[PDB]
Amino acid sequence: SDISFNAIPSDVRVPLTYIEFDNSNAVSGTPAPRQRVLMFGQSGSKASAAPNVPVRIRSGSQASAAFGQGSMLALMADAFLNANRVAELWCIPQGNGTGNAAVGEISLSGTAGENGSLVTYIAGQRLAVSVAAGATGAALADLLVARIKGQPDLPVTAEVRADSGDDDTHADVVLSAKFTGALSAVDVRWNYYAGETTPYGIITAFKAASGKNGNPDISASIAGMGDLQYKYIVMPYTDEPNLNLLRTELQERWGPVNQADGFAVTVLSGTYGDISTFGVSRNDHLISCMGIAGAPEPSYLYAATLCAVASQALSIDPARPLQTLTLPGRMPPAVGDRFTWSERNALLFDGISTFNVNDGGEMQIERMITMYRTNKYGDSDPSYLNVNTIATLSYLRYSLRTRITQKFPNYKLASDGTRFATGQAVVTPSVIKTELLALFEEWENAGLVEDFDTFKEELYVARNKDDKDRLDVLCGPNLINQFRIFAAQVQFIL
Amino acid sequence: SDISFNAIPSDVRVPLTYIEFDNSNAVSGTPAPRQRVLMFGQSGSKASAAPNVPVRIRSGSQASAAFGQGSMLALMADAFLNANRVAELWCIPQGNGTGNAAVGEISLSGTAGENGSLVTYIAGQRLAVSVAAGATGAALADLLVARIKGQPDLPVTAEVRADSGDDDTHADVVLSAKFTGALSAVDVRWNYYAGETTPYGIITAFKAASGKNGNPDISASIAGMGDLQYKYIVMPYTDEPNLNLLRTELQERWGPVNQADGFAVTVLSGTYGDISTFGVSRNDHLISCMGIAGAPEPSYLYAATLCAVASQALSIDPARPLQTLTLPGRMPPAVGDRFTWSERNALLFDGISTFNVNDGGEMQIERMITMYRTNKYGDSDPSYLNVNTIATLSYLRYSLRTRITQKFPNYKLASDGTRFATGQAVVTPSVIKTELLALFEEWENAGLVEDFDTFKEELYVARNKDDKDRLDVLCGPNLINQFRIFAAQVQFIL
Amino acid sequence: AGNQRQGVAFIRVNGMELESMEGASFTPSGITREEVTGSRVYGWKGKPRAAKVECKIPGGGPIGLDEIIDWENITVEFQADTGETWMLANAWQADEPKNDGGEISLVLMAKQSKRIA
Amino acid sequence: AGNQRQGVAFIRVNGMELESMEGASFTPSGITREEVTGSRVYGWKGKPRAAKVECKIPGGGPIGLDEIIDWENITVEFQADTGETWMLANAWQADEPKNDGGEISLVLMAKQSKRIA
Repeated sequence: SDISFNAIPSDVRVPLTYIEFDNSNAVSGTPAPRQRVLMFGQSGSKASAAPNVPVRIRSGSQASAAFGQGSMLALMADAFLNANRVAELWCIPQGNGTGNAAVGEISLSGTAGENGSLVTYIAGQRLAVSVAAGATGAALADLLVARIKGQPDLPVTAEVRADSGDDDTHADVVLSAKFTGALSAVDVRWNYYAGETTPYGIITAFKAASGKNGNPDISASIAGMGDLQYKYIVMPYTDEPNLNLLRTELQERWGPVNQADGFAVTVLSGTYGDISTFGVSRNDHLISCMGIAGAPEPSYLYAATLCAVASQALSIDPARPLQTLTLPGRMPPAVGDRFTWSERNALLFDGISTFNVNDGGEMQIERMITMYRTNKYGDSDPSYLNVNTIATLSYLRYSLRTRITQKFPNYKLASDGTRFATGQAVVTPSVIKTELLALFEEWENAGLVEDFDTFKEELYVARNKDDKDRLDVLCGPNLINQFRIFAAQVQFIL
Repeated sequence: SDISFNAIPSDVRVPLTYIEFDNSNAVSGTPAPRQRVLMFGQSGSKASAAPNVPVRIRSGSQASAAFGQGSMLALMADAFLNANRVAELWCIPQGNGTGNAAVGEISLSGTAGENGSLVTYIAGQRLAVSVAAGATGAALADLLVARIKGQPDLPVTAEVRADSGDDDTHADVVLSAKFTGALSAVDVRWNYYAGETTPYGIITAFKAASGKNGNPDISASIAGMGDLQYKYIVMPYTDEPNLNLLRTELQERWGPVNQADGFAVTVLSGTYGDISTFGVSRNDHLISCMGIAGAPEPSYLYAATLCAVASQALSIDPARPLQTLTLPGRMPPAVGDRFTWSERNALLFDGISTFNVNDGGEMQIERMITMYRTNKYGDSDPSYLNVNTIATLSYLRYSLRTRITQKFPNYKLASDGTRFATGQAVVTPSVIKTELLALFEEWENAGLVEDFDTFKEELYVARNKDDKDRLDVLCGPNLINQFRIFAAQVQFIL
Repeated sequence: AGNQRQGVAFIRVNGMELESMEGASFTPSGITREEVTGSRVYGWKGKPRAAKVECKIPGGGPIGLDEIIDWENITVEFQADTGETWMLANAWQADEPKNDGGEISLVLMAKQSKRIA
Repeated sequence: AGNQRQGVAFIRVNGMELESMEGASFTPSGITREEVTGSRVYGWKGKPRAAKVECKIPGGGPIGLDEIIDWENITVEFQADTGETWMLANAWQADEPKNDGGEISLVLMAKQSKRIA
């Protein structure tokens, strides 16, 4: 049942070969217990999926059918699947939130005095309409409305409107999103690539909406996730009420009780000051946020792509830094909207991750760090900073659990120095000491820990004097370092 | 029995050489399992073939004898055999339909004041009668009737009639087709080539019939086709009731169950608006129609020639575009009746194939596309557009079936990772993986698919958890592109 | 595996794993680089190469010698015990096959080999 | 048999089984495929081959050396102990026969061999 077959009966007895063609590019449903991820997103009207219920998504068409075309969750799932086809994908829809569906209007006026083309970028999607000599703004608005109606993946609906005693050329297009929320607003641009310009005599303007919307509640969704271990979580809603619940759940899972480690990846779009304020405000060691300003595409697409890339890279190796990995299909901001070196350094010091733009048009990860900045008493703390640290700690915990539950399924505990002799299946603290040393050797050979003598000297295994069935061990590993900064000085002689 | 011998006994024992002369040019009956085609057509009176029964046709004379001289099916078979002599030809006759046999009348009046010649083109056949000085219209009508009676290949019968109190010169010829149907009407012209003109003082006119006929039902014929794989089908009847049954049968054959792929080629004659409306109305991915206006010849001749050329070209190579192939013996329409560039582009955007006229008098294919235009939800879809796509998909399915049924006649299925060792004839999903990779290499070397790494990464072979005897594989090929548009910009310096 | 090295190799033709002896060779298809010197050392120069698989098969096995000497268009799979796999498509049996004391030598050759899996 | 492999081979000339030593060779008659490379690798090319049977016979046996050196049109049968049999018809004794310390080498050769039984 891994492959969903269409028009092929499950009860066929004629010995032959059955071949079918299907346009949709599905993904194999091979289980990946160590690469389970969860995504949060909104679903528009005409949806066939019950809210607050997780569903396994293995193709873009299935996500579009389940959550409606143009919805946030469908686009996020498509972006995730276009970059990661090995990890298990689970998507849970959300409600509708509060606010208004209006997002703004596009005003067109004037008359074209020369032949050309009008290119409009709505939500990062290129829309080109031919412009003829003598064409008026109203005709261009009608063509733009027709083009938008043709495109089914735009999370906006467009209607034409003309009124007032102004010239007949003026006619503005009203845009309305397919869902309500803080991310319903979109960005409109008329020139993104080189060699593109507005035809002469045509005046274009965009007026955003005045109201403010609110993200839907996630309490039911966070309660209905289940008991599985979702290693990575995608949260597009960057608001305090939702992030508090997410932090509470994650820190409850991060504890030694649940042992179901989880990480959350978010992307915040806004001005530099707002990003800095948000990064300073949040002080969690389980959430990583990447700041971007003037992004043509919506934030959740960037979040999905970044989470997919990071999940794949960390699953391949938990200690390799994320320094040069590229994000496929994500348009970088304009030249004047990119952060300078000082801004990126300040953002890194403020708990906000930063990206970079490749020599071409590719956008690449620069450094991924968590929101943890401040110690419990208020001092600075470099621990729990790099995502590699959390990934390595989770992998070490999982490996230790597996080794202990495999080598010693069910044993009997005895104190050190007792004479038990051959044959009996008892365990001594020295036995656990030796097994931990061997596991540490395996970890070091795998390329995760560096120093062995210090680890051996800091080990301590002992029994509990109250439980009599619990063994207490206190160990300290030396997580290996990463190659980040290469400082050089050149002394020319000329 | 491949060669039909006449007057030569099958039981001859004298050792010698037997040589016979026969005027008819028969075609070798060499089996062509991969080039079986079927043709639909009407048969007139004096026919010796049972209706709704397919018969193998290998010569024009045999078709004329079986379906009667001048019938639609005989002319279509002759046109097909005059351009393709390698593919198996099967023709199934039809009934008589509803309507009237009258198709119109040719009115001749006036007297000739100078020596000349009168050339009349009926159903694309040139008919020339000498005109003497002082000749009247009645004599010319009698000569035209005699000439038409002389020609046996005209699908019309002509009778002379003179009445009324008008001058004795006036005399009109009544035409009646040899069969009833929507294609019984013919076209009459008096000047097609250059240097031809009506003699002075002679008035010629043509009045078409007023009634409308209906195409015969094909339910019995479509039910009696058989179980063979007819790769290409010729359907001249362009009406909704027949095309619905054809689409149902073709889409039942196109499915993974029957696996007997089939294609239908039609030609529609009419005005530009009618062709556009028909193309927009039909949304099937298994039928391709070519529009023509003001065609001197009947539509089914064009359909037969186009189907023959396309079948031969696609059988030689399923990926080579049909861009410059010429149609032998087909007269192009007049200069003022040919579609302009904008009309051809709109027809291509409306699912109607277009042709072109060579620098001489030759008519050539321009681009062949299917009727598929709209996605299931109503959006635009570029898939299933070019006929090359369908041909390549059919060839890939056939090749995969042949490879699987040849390399693995009858095997035993085992799960991956099991230890079966040498000697046993079991098959593992990895074995099918490797065989599919090798077949993909052969396909790529043959010039059908382009990208290998993506195909390998998207492959997935697994067993079924319910059937236990069925292996499920999900693969995606990257069909190679075709060279269609060559855009150039010249920057002269003078 | 973690420290596992290649000790044995398996060769499969059209799905049938061959009873191969010890010491099976494999030459990947690629470019052979030569050496260029004139008055000094200048660089290298390329030359095409063809994939080769060599092994030995005991006589009297399930696969007859007449079948072996008639392989013109076959699929050859070379897999190491650790997990490295190479696929040879449209391969053929080259050189002279001889049955020397129950030993049959195979020189299965192909024009291109790619590393699958 | 079920798991039996070839350990010994028997050679019979005109019905007389030869006292053959260990390590008897057999090269079937067929096509030898070569390798073709120009700017790339293109394919193979064929070349005819002749059947050969090689063995050693102790001196002083029932069959004299003068008989051995006079075989022009004989029938040679090569049979493995498992049951595989090849027949060589109109064969002849090739190369130089030598009696080296009681060892006589036979290079019985034929232009075509087919696998009977």
